[PDB]
Amino acid sequence: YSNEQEQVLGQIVLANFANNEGLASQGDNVWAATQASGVALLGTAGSGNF
Amino acid sequence: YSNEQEQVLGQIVLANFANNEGLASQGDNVWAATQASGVALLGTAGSGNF
Amino acid sequence: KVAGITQDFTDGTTTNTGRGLDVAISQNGFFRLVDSNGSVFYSRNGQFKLDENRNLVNMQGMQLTGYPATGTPPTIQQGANPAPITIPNTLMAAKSTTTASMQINLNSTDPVPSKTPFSVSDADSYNKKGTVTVYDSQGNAHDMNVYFVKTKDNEWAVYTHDSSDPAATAPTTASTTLKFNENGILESGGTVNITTGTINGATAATFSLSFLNSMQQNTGANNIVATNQNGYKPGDLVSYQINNDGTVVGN
Repeated sequence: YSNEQEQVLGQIVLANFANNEGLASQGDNVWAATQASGVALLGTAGSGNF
Repeated sequence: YSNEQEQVLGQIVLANFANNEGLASQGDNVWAATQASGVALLGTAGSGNF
Repeated sequence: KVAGITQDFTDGTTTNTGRGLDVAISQNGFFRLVDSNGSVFYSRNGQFKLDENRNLVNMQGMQLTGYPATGTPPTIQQGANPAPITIPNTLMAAKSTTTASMQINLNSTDPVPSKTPFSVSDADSYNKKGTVTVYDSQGNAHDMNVYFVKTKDNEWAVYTHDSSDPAATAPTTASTTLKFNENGILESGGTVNITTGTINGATAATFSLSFLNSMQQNTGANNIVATNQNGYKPGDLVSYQINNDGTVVGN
């Protein structure tokens, strides 16, 4: 912006599952978390396995 | 520079593999070291096999 | 007439797949599976996937078994019972340097008479400044600075110095000495147990630094041609891979 800078608005969160592979297909291109998938692990792009 | 000289800033390091040939293709034109490639050997331009 | 049903186990084909742990098998052999109720079964069902429990299963749903791994790095107990194969997503602990190697090639005609002081800076007092990175008990990196000082033909004085910590005071004493024969072959001073220095309570490991097969020869520049840091830092499970020998490994 006009005040001569960049500011952080937010950080997109990425999710990995134990199995990715196991997700329940929905909508448009939407997946629901499942027991098969396990619980999603959150992180950021370029961190861990994201 | 203005003080009438040349000074060393650094030395670019070059890497050779056992196999060069075996590297894992990535990004833009980036390769990852692999077991097939073996471990990179470091050196300078005009030295050894660099 | 009466009938007797049989099944002919000829090999199939292999099918250019690439998702999951699509492990095919040639010739004879069955995968050993275990049903959750403690029952052993056999199958050629090459389709395997990791479930939410970090277990390899088919679909079906039965557990793929194999030999357990133990030690650090893990080793395969072939004589052990066919345990269920699991793949944890938890971290590789750092492993202190235990030993280290350092293959050195020195120019036979490179003396140091210009100076005698050290303090990791008096260039004239040495011929080679090499640094080996080592790990302490928390994996904290340390700077094993090594100085090679030609005192004479076939005798080089060695000074050591951990520049990653304040504890590494001016390395003005001959940590060791190397002896070579007339052919430039390292005859003595093979290895020295050298401290790593310390950080955040992590102990100063110490490790056996070997100069095995180092040589003093007419040609070349004082150099380092392969060195090894026997240990690790922390690790995160990037990927899964299966070798054709049935080993399951973590990258």
